[PDB]
Amino acid sequence: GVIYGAYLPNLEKSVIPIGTASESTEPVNRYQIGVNLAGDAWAGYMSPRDNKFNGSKNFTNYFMYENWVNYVYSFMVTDVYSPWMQIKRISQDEGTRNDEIYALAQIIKIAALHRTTDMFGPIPYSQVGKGSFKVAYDSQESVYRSFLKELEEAVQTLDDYSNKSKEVLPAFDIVYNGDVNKWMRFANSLMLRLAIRVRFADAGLAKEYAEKAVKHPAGLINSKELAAQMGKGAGLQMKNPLKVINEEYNDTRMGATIYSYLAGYNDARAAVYFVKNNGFKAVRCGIAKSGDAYNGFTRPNVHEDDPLYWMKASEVCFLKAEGALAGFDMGGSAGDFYNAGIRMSFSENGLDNSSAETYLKDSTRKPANYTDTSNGELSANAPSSITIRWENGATEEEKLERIITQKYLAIFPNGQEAWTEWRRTGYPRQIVVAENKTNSAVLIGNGYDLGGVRRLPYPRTEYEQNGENLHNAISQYLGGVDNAATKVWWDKKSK
Amino acid sequence: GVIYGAYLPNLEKSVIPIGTASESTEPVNRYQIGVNLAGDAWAGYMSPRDNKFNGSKNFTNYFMYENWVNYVYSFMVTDVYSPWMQIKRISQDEGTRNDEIYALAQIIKIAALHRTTDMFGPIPYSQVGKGSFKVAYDSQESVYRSFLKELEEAVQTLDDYSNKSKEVLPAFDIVYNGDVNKWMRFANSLMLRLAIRVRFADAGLAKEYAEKAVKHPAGLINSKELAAQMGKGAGLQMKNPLKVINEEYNDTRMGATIYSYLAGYNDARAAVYFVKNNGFKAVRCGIAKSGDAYNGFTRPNVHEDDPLYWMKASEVCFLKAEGALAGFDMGGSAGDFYNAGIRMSFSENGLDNSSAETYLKDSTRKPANYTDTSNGELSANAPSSITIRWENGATEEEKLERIITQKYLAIFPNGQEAWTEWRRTGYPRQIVVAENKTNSAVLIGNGYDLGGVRRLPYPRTEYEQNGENLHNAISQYLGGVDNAATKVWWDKKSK
Repeated sequence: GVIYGAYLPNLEKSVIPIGTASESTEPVNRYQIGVNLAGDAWAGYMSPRDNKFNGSKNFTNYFMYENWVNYVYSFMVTDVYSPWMQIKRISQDEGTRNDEIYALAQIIKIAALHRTTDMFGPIPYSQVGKGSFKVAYDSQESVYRSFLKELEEAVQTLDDYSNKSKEVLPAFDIVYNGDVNKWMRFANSLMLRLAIRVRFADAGLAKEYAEKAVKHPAGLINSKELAAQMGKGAGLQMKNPLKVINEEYNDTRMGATIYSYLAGYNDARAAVYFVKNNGFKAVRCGIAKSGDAYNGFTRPNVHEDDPLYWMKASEVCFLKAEGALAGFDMGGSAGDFYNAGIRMSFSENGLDNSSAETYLKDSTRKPANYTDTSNGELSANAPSSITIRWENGATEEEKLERIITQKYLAIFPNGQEAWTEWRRTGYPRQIVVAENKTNSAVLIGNGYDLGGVRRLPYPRTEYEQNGENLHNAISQYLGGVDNAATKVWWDKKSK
Repeated sequence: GVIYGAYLPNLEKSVIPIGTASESTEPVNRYQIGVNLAGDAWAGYMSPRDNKFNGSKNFTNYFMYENWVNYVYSFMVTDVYSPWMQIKRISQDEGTRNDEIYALAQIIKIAALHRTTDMFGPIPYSQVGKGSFKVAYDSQESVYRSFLKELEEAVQTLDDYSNKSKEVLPAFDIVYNGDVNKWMRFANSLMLRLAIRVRFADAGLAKEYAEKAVKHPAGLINSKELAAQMGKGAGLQMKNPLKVINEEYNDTRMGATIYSYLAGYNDARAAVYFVKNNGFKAVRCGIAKSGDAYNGFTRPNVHEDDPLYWMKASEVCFLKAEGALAGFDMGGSAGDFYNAGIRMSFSENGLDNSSAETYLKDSTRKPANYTDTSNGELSANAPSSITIRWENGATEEEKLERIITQKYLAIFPNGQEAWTEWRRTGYPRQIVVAENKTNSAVLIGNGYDLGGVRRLPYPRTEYEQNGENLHNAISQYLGGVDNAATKVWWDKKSK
């Protein structure tokens, strides 16, 4: 189906902004603003070399700059829906239906849009594409319930189709070259992520779908060869946007928060994730303009053709570890999946198993204090004292802290997901910002269950062209307060 | 002989509108308005792809559009009586009579006109032919009593004639190529249908003629090869009107009501009646204009030369089942005929007996709930929970429900008969309309014994040229109220 060759790659490139060589740097800018200066900053992975953007008032110090919010909404909504609608029209609304192609597009749409609703809360969803320019907003709750149901339906369609053929649009699928089995595994894995996410809002919904995902006969992403990633596929070569931000823009450095954990635990992944050289030097997030102060500080270790991962195998293990802790039927104890998650992450990073075993038995090392050699006034104490080695007799919160802190280290550099899990659980504990220049009521907080960016505010463009519908969503679902301090539906632990 | 070649085929083509390739699309339009958008809709077999007809105010949402009623009355009355009167004039009212030809013409006339009176109630009948277009109406009761007596006399005439010759106008009869024996079987089978129809209005009349039909030595339609159909005959090839409505007009889709039963029962006839693809997607009747929403939804599975059936063999089994349930001497139990009807329908649809046996022994499957994936507001619960397998200890209503629901699936796509039987018994229980734009006091009702279209109102043409006679019929037989909420004589159970 050559007709789908234009839309499918574009839809996949919209999940996490990325493109080919001819297409690059433009989407790199979307990645820089929507991920590198957003979730990466707020989750403590990375900090700008120099906080100079917009007169030093930007996402990194909690100033929700209007131009950036308009931009992010645009590429997280319009760029996802446009190619999806065209695939839906051709595969479902013209001639003979092609359900397998629609099931594929649905899986990719949810891979993109779960990040969008996690970012903003309520979003246009069920009413999109029904002939109206002004579109009504769905509650985040209904969107998540729909995601879970759509993924299950998508997997069933592909499972029925697997009897007929093992491939769907192979010449145009960058992720798995059309492999139907790998798509079912990703869809099941994504369902598990989204089920765990809703635990605190609705434990019953979480149990239902977490158990469906782990019990489905098609399986889950359980090896690095099955990971959902954008690198080489369909004859194309994606270009890592973080490499461009690092080398060409010289705009990013190692974050103080992730340093505390990596350095404290003497973590062998530190040298894989960042260029160690003589030693690590990290930058604290939410600080004043510093000129050339952090030029010699640690940069991420990333190359031009390094794949960008929607989901790694190690993440599935930590999701099952938490599902086990939650009382769901995951087919194992929380401790066993936790240890397996650590082993998988080391394997994923090219580290040997002996190193992994020694690491997961470590019960003495704790997160390190942060020292800023350029500015001692920015030095901070370790945000946590949690150790690595699993303890069966630990409190439920301590068990959760370990699982999420280790998942956090495994899923690096996916700052969007790291930020979401920090919002949902409070982990890993962050080193709070040094300065707050917010225009959206954001609190410095305690780096755990209070404060930080809880969501992006809605874009001005929605106030200008869809104001009635936006007002209804804000009133119904955000308690009348459209700012970054307001919590989304699944965020039910924080204060 | 040649004299009858002009009138007999025209009379047979007027029973249910259909014609050869040269005279098609005009009769397709009669079939579309008189069956596809009337009985098929109200019985739940099919719904329009897009409800756009007459600014979305038409039969499907209970608006009895004047132009359509005039049209329907014209082809259900004038088109039947014209060729019949000429056959009568030549075969009875001129010198040497020909009783066998008139007998054949009578059977075909009743095949047509029982649908007309079921549609309108009282109609011109006994006073037709003598004086003008100003003809007095007969009560439906008198018309039915006459039908039953006329069929018996017709069969008696053909029986006497069978001793002299086995054929009548073989070169011009499209249905049975002049086979006198096959015509006698159809006459007896039609008598049975009309006998059971009058059960609730007059149980004595029903018993008399139901027993006459099943005891007559000529027999009934007891095999697929004896079915009364319009396809290949007398050297002509009829063209299925549903195929044209489906492919050329793109105007019809699977109904939500029939979906519930076919999908819920995992019915192997579903893929024979409709084009399955990945699965089924049905459309609810009585809804707003939807543009391209249902373009990809399920279409009927039908080809250019597929026969159109006046009566299938399996229906005879379901009529006997009910007759036995009513206490008549049918020569078997209700359960035995019920099961035979299911096996017969499976054979009629080219399915093996192993499928049929597993199906009729199914005591757990229930009709499915209806989900509209394009518009969640149109989703509905299953209208019934009746299961397939016969139960001797069930209530009399449950036994009737089973018989009628299975007859309904067996006689697809005969919407006229399906609608007539729903009005008479309330079965199968329907998914009610979503919107009611009625101009004729029709109630949404409960999909069972309350509401729905109870008849077509009389046409304006009759108010304009036969007003005095029409008024008398309305006053005497319809309680002074000519609308679609008023009931016809045989409709005695409903409220």
